[PDB]
Amino acid sequence: KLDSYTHLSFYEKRELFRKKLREIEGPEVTLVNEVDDEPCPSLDFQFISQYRLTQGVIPPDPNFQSGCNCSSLGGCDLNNPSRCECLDDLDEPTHFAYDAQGRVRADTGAVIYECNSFCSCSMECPNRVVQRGRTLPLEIFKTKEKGWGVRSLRFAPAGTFITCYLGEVITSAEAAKRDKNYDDDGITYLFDLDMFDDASEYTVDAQNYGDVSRFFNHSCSPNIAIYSAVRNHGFRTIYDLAFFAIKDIQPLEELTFDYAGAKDFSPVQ
Ligand code: NI
Ligand SMILES: [Zn+2]
Ligand SMILES: [Zn+2]
Ligand SMILES: [Zn+2]
Repeated sequence: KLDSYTHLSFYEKRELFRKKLREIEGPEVTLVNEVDDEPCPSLDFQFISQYRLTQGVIPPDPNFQSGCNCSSLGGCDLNNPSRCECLDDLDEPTHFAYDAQGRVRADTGAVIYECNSFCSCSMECPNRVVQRGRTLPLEIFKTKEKGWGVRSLRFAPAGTFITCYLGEVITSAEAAKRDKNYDDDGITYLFDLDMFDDASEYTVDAQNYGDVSRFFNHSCSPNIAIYSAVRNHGFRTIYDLAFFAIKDIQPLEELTFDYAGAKDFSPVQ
């Protein structure tokens, strides 16, 4: 029932969005809508691959960073939990967060300690998973009752890294400033970085800048979860919000999460 002008307008809008997706560095990200005629999600945002820092936010200074030098040939060898200085932040059931497959071991907690730029291993170092980024091709799609969601295009074994939640790092102050501007917003892309001290009170906002993950929906029985990955072991005022599959993800299955912090990880209770 759309007239020629509208039909063409929707067509061009959906193509601009797919162009925006083709420009993302990494596996393919597609756009589909089998539910209605909505061209695509709003185009008023920019995809980024790094946190965008704002006014007032004092980022963790990289200068005071510890760099493990236990890089023999390959990475850092996952059999030497007692050799890395990236792991010195805790010694109990010692071990690297990942196995050989690059998946996140089930004995790994809510905190992952990856190697820094101050370490001596190559980018293929098994403890540089998150840093290597997305490997799974994804698809943004129109759900029937919820807005747009994201589903995997390939099967993803439990423990597989998916992507990080990127955005603008704002202070909990301005966060509230924006909270006073959120009008009839069906979704408020806010993510608090309070895994540790609550003094920093920093929050990630993906409203104008973000990654594909800004499209992920919430759910009660999620298949992905946030893993606080850190490189600057000394200053966790800002760290990476990493999504890892918690269970096997079938191809075309929608990806959903529900942040619970370290209050769903370490406890069987
Ligand atoms: Ni089409
Ligand atoms: Zn190491
Ligand atoms: Zn290291
Ligand atoms: Zn390393």
